[PDB]
Amino acid sequence: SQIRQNYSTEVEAAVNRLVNLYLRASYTYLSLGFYFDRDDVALEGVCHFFRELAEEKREGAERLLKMQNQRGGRALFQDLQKPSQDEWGTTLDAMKAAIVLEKSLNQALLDLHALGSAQADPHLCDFLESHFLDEEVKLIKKMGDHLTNIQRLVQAGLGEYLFERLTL
Amino acid sequence: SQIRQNYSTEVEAAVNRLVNLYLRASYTYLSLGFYFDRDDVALEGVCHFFRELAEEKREGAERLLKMQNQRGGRALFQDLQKPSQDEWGTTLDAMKAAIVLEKSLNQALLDLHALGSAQADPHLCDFLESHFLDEEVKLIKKMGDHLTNIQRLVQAGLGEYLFERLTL
Amino acid sequence: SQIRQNYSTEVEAAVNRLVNLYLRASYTYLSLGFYFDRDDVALEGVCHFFRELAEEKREGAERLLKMQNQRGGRALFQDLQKPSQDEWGTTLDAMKAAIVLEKSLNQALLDLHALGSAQADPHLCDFLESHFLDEEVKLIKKMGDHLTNIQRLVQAGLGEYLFERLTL
Amino acid sequence: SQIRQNYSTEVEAAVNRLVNLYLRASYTYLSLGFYFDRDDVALEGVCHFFRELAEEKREGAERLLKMQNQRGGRALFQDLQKPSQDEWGTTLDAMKAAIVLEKSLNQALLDLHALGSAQADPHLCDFLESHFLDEEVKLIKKMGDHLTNIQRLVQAGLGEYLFERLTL
Amino acid sequence: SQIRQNYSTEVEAAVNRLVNLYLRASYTYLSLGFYFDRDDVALEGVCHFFRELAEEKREGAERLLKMQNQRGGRALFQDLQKPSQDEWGTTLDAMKAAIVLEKSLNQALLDLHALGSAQADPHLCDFLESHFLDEEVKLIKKMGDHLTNIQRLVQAGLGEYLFERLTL
Ligand SMILES: Cc1cccc(C)c1O
Ligand SMILES: Cc1cccc(C)c1O
Ligand SMILES: Cc1cccc(C)c1O
Repeated sequence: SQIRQNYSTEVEAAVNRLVNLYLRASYTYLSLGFYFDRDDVALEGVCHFFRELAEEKREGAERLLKMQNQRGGRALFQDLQKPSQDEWGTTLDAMKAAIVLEKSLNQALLDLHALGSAQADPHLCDFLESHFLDEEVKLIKKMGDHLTNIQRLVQAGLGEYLFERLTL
Repeated sequence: SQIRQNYSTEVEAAVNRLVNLYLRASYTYLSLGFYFDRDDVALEGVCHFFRELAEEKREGAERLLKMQNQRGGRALFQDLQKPSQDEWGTTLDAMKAAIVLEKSLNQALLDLHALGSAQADPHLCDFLESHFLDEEVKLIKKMGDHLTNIQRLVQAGLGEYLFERLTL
Repeated sequence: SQIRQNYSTEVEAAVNRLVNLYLRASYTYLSLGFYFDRDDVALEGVCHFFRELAEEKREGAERLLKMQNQRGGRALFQDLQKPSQDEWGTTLDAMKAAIVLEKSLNQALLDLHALGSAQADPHLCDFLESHFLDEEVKLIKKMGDHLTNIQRLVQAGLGEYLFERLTL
Repeated sequence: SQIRQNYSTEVEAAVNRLVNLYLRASYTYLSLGFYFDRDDVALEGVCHFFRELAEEKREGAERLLKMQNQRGGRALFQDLQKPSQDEWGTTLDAMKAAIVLEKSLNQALLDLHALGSAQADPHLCDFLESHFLDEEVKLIKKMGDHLTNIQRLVQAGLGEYLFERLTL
Repeated sequence: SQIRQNYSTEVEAAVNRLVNLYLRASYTYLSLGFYFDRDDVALEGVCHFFRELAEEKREGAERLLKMQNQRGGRALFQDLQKPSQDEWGTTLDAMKAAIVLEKSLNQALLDLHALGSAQADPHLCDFLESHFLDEEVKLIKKMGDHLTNIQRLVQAGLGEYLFERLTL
């Protein structure tokens, strides 16, 4: 690329993999959202929480793709694997699975940052710090707070209703 | 009728029967509403939910009557049978009875649509699709969601109070 | 499902397949969009045209998923296959590939409509007519108009620039 | 300096050199701008593009000088070498020379960042990341996009006119 | 002091001690607040309640310091002892500890008032009456009300959630 400067092939590849991970996370949250919209589950606040996350994760992938082009890297897409479950159980099960998912994304961001540092690519490092690392820490804190409240509430049915009504 | 065109006697009769079914559904919801306004039941959100449905069902009947005249059919009214119960039990019992009622109305709409298709009466078919079929599907989904939440809540007294306060 | 009425397993399955097709179309347009954002392609109007389509196709998938739940069907997700190309050539090549893609989606909608009619499922039929069939016809007309203008313009470089500047 | 803390003489010197490079880049863009304002060149959008860059590069130098003082370093100025050309040829030639210039500035920023990291000077590192590195990547992407469009357009005279009229 | 009038050394010393007690109370509430912000505690209304009290107690200390200077006394600061606990248990435990703390501050205010009366220092007496005594009585009443509601609620987990959601 005429513009490409200080952008390693290793980082270019890792950014494409991270795009895949973000899109897959978006897909998982799409599945979570619509599961809570089932007439036999029917927790609308929970559905909204996960649909909003689907949107955030898609947006993250697009920001990565924009950056890939800004640096003169080449976007390469792979299949998006279907989410790991078809039914997501209780709000508690779902929030546990969400925190597992976010910790995996966070670890991928930290791995990519370490790669960037090793490659002396400060634009990449700052990009991740400025748009992704703090967002992940904030989101994981919120999920952890939600998990704690869900657990203190679970008369499990009543607790699930009240969390959806009064927190979400 | 000077205006009557492509409007079969079979559809004309079925529309009059459907008017009766809608008015009877309105009457049933009127009874449901005032039952929840009893001082010994006293669930105002539930009363409001059913009174609003009484109004929607009356409006549906009037839309059918307007259409009957637009097509040159002749409105014929029959007795409105009193609702099937004098007392409606718990919110859960009432929501189950509501969903039974709406599924019967939906089935009548689907039967009338099939009749219309068989009679090659596309204005009738579109009329039902445009004003009734989606409204019924949306309403049945909402009732199903409500039933699920009511069931998860039932300390049955506390659950009935909380559903009325926080959902309705 | 407590709410499920007149909703065949065949339609339920076909709706899940159509969701997959819409999401895959969204993914393809995401790839098309970012290809035109490459510094060595650099046709921003073209990038915007396809990114807007990625959004429309995602929205279509979500509308289908909402409907699946409204009817008491169960959303089931499959892998999203990566787009058919990694690089999309000229605007002309890309618009040809877009029209191929939209005609395939349109044909799937028409197949699902025929299935719905065969199953006497008028809510499904109306749903597709009301939210998808006319949108596809309008979009295919616009793409065809664009293809014609692109072809009349191709001094191919100058023509590609002018179409992007003055049409898109 | 009473305030100086963790600020190496090596970084202090490199910041003064970078100030010189930014001012020289401003001067080069001043020359580019006025060349495109010649009555026998007369591409006003091109003139405006480079005059705006002259301003951005001056501003960058002033931000560096402000930082030098904030850290207790001492600004030292050297001669500003005249730009490398007196006449800049076509818009294409000029945009190529601009991208060469920006890549040299970017490399100097990356060298200074590496120096900062080696000297464990995180304020310097963040300063460059926050005000300079992303601005350079964005600008180089825009120039690369412009170069691609210019190249696709070059009936070279007509292409140069159209790029100036419709892009700049 | 040129301005000092009717201001005993005993009151001057007692005001400095009360400043210390108010700052220590602020510190204790800072600790309480951040404990309820832990991801494994996660009661945000409780966190906010105590952080607001940290602010009120700091403000009280500053008002005392302002008064010390207005009277020509000399502010003298001592170490601020760390709060008595590192973890504060349940909301109930925390509210009990808060009421213990406020009763100790109230008693110190009453002791200082008695000292003022004994020293015939009416400005001091009025100062405490006008800015501190009624505020303490109001705050202790509110805490007592909160304690009663917390106790009536403790399904202890559900009760703690509901108090935080609906009272705080
Ligand atoms: C709301 C309502 C209920 C029963 C019968 C009639 C005519 C009506 O308007
Ligand atoms: C989940 C998903 C996959 C591909 C493209 C988009 C826009 C999307 O939301
Ligand atoms: C809010 C607070 C707590 C402890 C110590 C100080 C000085 C303070 O302002």
